[PDB]
Amino acid sequence: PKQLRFEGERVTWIQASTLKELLDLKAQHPEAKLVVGNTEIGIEMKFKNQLFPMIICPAWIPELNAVEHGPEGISFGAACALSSVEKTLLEAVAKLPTQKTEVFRGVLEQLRWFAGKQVKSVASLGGNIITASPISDLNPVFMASGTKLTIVSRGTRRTVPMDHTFFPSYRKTLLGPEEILLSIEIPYSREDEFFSAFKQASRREDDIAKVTCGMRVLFQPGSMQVKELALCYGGMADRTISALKTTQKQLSKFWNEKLLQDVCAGLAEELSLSPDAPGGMIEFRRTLTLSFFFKFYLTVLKKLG
Amino acid sequence: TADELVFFVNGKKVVEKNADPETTLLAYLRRKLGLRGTKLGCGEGGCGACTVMLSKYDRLQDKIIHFSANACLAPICTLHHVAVTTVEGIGSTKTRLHPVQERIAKSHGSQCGFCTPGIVMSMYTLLRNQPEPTVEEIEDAFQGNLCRCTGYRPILQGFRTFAK
Amino acid sequence: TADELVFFVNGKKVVEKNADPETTLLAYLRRKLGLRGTKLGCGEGGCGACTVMLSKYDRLQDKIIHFSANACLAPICTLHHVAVTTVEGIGSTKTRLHPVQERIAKSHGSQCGFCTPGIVMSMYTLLRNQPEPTVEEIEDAFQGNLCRCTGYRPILQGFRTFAK
Amino acid sequence: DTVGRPLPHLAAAMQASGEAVYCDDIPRYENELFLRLVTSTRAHAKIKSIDVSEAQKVPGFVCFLSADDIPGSNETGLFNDETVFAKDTVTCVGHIIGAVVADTPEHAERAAHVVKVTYEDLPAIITIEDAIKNNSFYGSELKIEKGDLKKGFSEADNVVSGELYIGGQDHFYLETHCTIAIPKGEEGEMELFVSTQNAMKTQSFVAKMLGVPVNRILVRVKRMGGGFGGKETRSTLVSVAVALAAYKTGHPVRCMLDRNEDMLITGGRHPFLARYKVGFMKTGTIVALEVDHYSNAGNSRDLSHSIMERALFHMDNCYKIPNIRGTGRLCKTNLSSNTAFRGFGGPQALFIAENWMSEVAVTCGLPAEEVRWKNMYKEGDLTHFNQRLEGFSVPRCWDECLKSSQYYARKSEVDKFNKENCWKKRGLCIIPTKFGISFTVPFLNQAGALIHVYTDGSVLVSHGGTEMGQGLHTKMVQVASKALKIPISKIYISETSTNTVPNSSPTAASVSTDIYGQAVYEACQTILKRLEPFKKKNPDGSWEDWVMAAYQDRVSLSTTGFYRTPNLGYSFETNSGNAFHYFTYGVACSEVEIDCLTGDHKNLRTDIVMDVGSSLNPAIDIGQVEGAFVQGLGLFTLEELHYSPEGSLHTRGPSTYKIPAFGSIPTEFRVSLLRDCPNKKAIYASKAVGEPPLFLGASVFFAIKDAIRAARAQHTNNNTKELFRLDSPATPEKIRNACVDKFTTLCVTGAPGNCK
Amino acid sequence: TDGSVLVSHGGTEMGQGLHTKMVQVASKALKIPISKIYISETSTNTVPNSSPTAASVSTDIYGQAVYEACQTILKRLEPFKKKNPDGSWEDWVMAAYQDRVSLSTTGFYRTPNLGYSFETNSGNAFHYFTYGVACSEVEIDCLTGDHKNLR
Amino acid sequence: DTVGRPLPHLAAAMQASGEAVYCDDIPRYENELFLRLVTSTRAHAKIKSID
Ligand SMILES: Cc1cc2nc3c(=O)[nH]c(=O)nc-3n(C[C@H](O)[C@H](O)[C@H](O)COP(=O)(O)OP(=O)(O)OC[C@H]3O[C@@H](n4cnc5c(N)ncnc54)[C@H](O)[C@@H]3O)c2cc1C
Ligand SMILES: Nc1nc2c(c(=O)[nH]1)N[C@H]1C(S)=C(S)[C@@H](COP(=O)(O)O)O[C@H]1N2
Ligand code: HPA
Ligand code: MOS
Ligand code: MOS
Ligand code: FES
Ligand code: FES
Ligand code: FES
Ligand code: FES
Repeated sequence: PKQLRFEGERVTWIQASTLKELLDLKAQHPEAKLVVGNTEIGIEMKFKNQLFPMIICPAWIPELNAVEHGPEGISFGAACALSSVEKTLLEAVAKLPTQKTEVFRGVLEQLRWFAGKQVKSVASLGGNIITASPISDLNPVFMASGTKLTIVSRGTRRTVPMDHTFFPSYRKTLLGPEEILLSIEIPYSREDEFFSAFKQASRREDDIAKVTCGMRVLFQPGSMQVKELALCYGGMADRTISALKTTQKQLSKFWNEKLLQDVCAGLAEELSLSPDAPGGMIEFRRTLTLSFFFKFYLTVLKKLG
Repeated sequence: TADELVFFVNGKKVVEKNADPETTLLAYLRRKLGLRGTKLGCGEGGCGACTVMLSKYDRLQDKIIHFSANACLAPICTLHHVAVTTVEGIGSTKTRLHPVQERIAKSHGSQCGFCTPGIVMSMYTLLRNQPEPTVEEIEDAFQGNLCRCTGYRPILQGFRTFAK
Repeated sequence: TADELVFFVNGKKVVEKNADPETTLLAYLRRKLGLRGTKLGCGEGGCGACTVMLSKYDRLQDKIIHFSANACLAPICTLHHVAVTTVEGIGSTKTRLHPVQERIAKSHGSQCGFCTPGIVMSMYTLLRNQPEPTVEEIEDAFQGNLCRCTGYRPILQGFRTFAK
Repeated sequence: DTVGRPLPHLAAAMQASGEAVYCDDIPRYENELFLRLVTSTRAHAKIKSIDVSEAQKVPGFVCFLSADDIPGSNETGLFNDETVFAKDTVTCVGHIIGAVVADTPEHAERAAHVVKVTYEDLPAIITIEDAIKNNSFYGSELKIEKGDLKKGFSEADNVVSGELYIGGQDHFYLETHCTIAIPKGEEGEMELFVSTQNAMKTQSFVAKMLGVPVNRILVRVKRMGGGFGGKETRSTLVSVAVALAAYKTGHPVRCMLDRNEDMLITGGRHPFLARYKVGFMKTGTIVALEVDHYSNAGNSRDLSHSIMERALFHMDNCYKIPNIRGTGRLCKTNLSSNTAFRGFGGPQALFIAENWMSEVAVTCGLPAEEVRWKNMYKEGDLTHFNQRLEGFSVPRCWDECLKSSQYYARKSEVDKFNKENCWKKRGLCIIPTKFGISFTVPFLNQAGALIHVYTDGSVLVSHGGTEMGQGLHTKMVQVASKALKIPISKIYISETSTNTVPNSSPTAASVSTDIYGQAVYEACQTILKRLEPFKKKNPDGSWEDWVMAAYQDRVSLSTTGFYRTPNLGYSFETNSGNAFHYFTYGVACSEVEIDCLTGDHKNLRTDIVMDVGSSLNPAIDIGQVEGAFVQGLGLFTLEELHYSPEGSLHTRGPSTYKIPAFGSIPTEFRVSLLRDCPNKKAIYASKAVGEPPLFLGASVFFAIKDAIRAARAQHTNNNTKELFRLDSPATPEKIRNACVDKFTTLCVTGAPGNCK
Repeated sequence: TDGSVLVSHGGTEMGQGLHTKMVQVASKALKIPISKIYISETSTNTVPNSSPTAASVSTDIYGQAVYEACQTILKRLEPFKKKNPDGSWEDWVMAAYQDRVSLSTTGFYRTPNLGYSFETNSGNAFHYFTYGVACSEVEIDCLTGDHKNLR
Repeated sequence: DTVGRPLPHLAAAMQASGEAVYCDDIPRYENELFLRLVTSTRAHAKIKSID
């Protein structure tokens, strides 16, 4: 297995054989475009008429394809196909106790009516994350669960939990121009921790205005008192967002009707859309943000009781 | 100063000395190799008209693996040492149809026929991974394939014969 | 490091980077350039169906000279810096016919039509050297052109109109 | 004799093997070029400039074609109100301005993207409401009136008035528009291979643009990967452009549209707005109806007038209404011109009818089936356009569907489900349909065939009809085989071509089997008459023996056949004359479950009973019923086109436009063909099946509306007879918004609100 | 429907001017200019079971076939002619089309009374005979064997 | 009525301009192949082998 070079009329493609080659190439050409499944880049070139004169393909690199079971969760190389993620998670769910698989189960829910087998066999985990579509069904789950991202360049290596800061603006991530996403660790669920994910069953615009969410709550040991709460939404803005103002107010509150009211009041306010908001469906989307939390609220109650 | 790209199509070696990174597998199959059974229905991954089976020896797992993919989105530059199987790779009216092809035709699951190669390849890929699937696995095999003519009922009834 | 062959066909520059010495002008015109007015009738110089006009600057007598030749026997490698004129270079039904083309057509000098381009080129070449030829010069121009259909009489009669 | 047998579509095996050739599968000539359309990005604007400087730097660029390049005429379209290439003004976002020609389709694509157009915007009209407010219509009002509306409304116990909108639809044929044009270089001759339902108009329009006689132009159609009406006229947008490129370059040229181009440029089903008023008795019996229809026709006439005519013919559905007035207007707007789509105005008019009928039942507080049944026509009744209903089979279909679907039992189960569930609800509905069979334009009801018998006894059939997946060729072979009394293995149909059957009507209106079947039958009778003396001489001989005897006796073994539908010609000025040859009937019952919290729903079970006379081929016919129904399911519940305020289409591919998927169809999906109902009016007692079943997809819409009603009774008010407007399609947005509760109102936040 | 006419017949063009003759025949029979008529090619899917183009009779037999088909067209157009007597060919064709009258027809000819028998020496072998006379003069060179055709 | 008139052969002008298409003048498909017959050099013989 060696590095290969292909030269087109407009584009040069390098097939990287090792991680070291990849980080060197990325340092030599920071503007070089990574391609794994091409399920986003292909669309960008065809329909958004972007041109990337320099492309690197890291799909051959071990790491980036590795699946690792650790103390805190399951780690996937960033080039892992969504089908491989789905398979690994389905096995984990079948094998492990329900209370450790809340986050996995949420990932699997988002993968249920997602594309087709054709797309899922080539679309990478890392590509979905870095594409950073406002309507990504996975980013809200990763954000709400604090999934860990390992990010590397020639010299640098850092692990960050995914949070609100990771998506600064439209289609942008908190990566350096020379950085690549190496791996993603999806956490095991802890005791007194519950997770849900939901998505709108309609899409009408290319990458806006489709509601999708990740929702997590952690209780104080053996109670219904909130220790942590995270509600993250796609399709409500130009990026994946967290309802931080609203959830922060619920800390040390109890899981009851009053919390349901306060969260709903908070969400209606924090996530409010202008009449002219891109994508329209203004009433519908607001209603979904609330109805999804309601579903989560009742699910958490069934899981508590 | 470019490397040769080497892949296989229906068991036959293809050596592409001047691979353009921009070339899709669908374009290559139809306009360089002249294998027009694989169709363009959308060019954006939604319709499955361009569905092929890819196979490779996976060095991480050792295993030979087989999976379906959209030829409209696959760059040929990702396919070095990969084997492609198209609809003409599995059977024909001039040799013998594959049971997948026979079943869909005889169950009235082909009207205009434009989606049929794509559906055939999705079903074939499933059977190559799981020689005896469940009814459930069969319906789930086609989330990536669209048919405007049939209303789907006859395709599923035909393929249900492979289950259990 | 093989040299470029450069010639002109109907006023248009042809640059052949990979000229094969075995290639005839007739094969080049028909099968590379797609100019099918010039015909293969024998491939041995006897029928004139492949007649074209060649023009070159003659370093000796100074002038531009024009002469007829069998494209079936002309190696393209002999044609560096030579201008080729074919039947399509002198007129067409889409624009305007040359007098030579108009006269052979209206005089009933064309039956099956297969020898007609070669005969047109023979007459055209004669007029490019001698715009007012004699009856005697006219018949002489056609020693290398065969026609199986017309019995020749109407062709001579139509072209006699150019004489005196 | 295979007539009545479920023979597989003749090309099915070849289609499954990828051996069946569609237009773009035809091999390319060594010198073949590719064309890409350049299209407007503004709804309404003057074209100030077209800059091709950067396009010329694309490798393999050949030329840019505009209106100035046309040798004949730049005036085109069914009513000569369109341009081949826009000259001074553009009148919609995908309005064709020019085309790029290049050596590869990738190069054409690249070059077309880099063509710069400069515009000066003009005031645009996009919505039906916009057009109404601006008086922007094609032609005048169409109207059918019967009885006395004042009087009917006087006698009525109740009156309900309202407004309804039904969104359009994209054809989404899997094979997009495609043409190859081959210039011969002699005498203006051109041969074209085209994905079209209308070879005649393709031929005419090409000839007109080139300024050459129609006899110079040969159009050939082997098969289409779907048409659904979208290739009845709009295919000429591509055909004419490719022909011009072939003319200009002298090379073969081809173009196949990308999905996003096709959806933008070629038009769809007409959106309709209706304003209606119905008067009825406390019994549910209808006494008066007034409906004003408006269609969004887009930026040319095309088939919009005939579509509206068909809509007016179907505003009764299956119901006798003694006092009725329907009108229709065509809105002229800055949107791609809308066209034929399976059903042709019928589904829109039938949807409007079922909507007010649903409101009658709710207002009267009576079961929907009872109100529908009470108002149904009887055998021998006259429609609102004074045509007699002979062989009215809806009552039989209704009763068979009620029985086989176990409607009354399942109705009790739906009620039990709704009692026990708070945030999910079920709905169930049964709907009838009738669909008039014949072109609304009387002169199009004509068909030709040409049959040759070769000296080995093998038979080649050609007819005016085109194969688009409906199994027309299969049916014609079955007919020919029965007529001639020889096996189907002796008969072949190769393609449709303008040099074998001239002046063919478009393959449309669901009547191709009927009219081409009759034309083939007649040609077959001629052949049989010619062979009879030879059969008489040699009665124990074979077909082959008789054919060879005829040949050696210099008897011609080639004949034309022709059929013209009798007794047609409705007059809008007398409200008399037959509009249709006969009617196809059907009934569908559907059950759904809605998620009141998300607006998502599940199709649980559908039962369909269709009157298709004595089916020529039950397998093809059942396939047509199932396919049409699913397209109707798409129309009423899934498929939604969305435009920017500036009139630019947002939904241009499968990612943003959702047609029914494998997972969309009812879990239990049952289709029955009615038994023992031969049709005396068509070939071998059969009836048209292509278009009639599509409207039955509305059973799902009205089942959803039932479930919503139950949701509103749960969480919104206490008013059982409340009418709420539900427009089509019933997308999750519409369903969710209709389920008014503590979330939609924000009562869940502590605010006061309009729920219980 | 533009009034242009496409003629197909079983005969092939090899230089003998058969298509030209057929166009002249069709134009005369239809009473329309030759510019309205076209013959594109000979094909087995337009006219089946054709005899080879041979025996010098193609003009006679295809001419008769074309004539018969033209007569059928004229009969069909006749009512529309009578309705619009000061109209044009093109008007009459469009009226016929709109009245759902077929504008397509076959034509067929079979030479009568042919059937010679070698076992009876009777029955017509030929339809008729073509005749001619030629007078030629030559000059020969007795020393070389060359000759000149003088007249 | 041109019957009896010396109308030139309809294709004559296209034949003089080389626009008339004969069989080999038809453009080749991209994948078109070419055939050449292999023919006996003997008047009457048994074929022993073909190499
Ligand atoms: C038909 C279809 C349906 C889809 N449906 C959904 C859906 O329902 N929900 C949803 O959320 N998504 C959906 N997607 C999007 C899909 O999940 C993404 O397109 C896919 O995961 C991208 O991965 P890829 O390997 O193909 O990326 P590529 O197109 O190869 O690249 C994607 C981007 O990520 C960058 N990149 C890739 N790898 C790395 C790396 N490891 N480090 C740094 N940058 C990297 C690339 O430079 C590029 O910018 C759909 C796509 C298709 C075609
Ligand atoms: N598979 C398939 N079925 C189809 C269509 C199609 O394009 N593909 N078109 C529909 C339309 S719009 C019509 S009008 C009828 C036309 O065919 P028929 O007249 O032969 O029924 O087929 C219908 N069924
Ligand atoms: O009734 C019609 N008239 C014209 N075209 C049509 N296509 C479908 N139906 C019709
Ligand atoms: O009449 Mo079908 O082509 S809409
Ligand atoms: O009869 Mo002429 O073809 S020998
Ligand atoms: S062509 Fe539609 S998915 Fe590839
Ligand atoms: S058979 Fe026509 S799209 Fe499936
Ligand atoms: S082809 Fe006969 S002289 Fe050239
Ligand atoms: S016209 Fe036929 S060879 Fe001269």
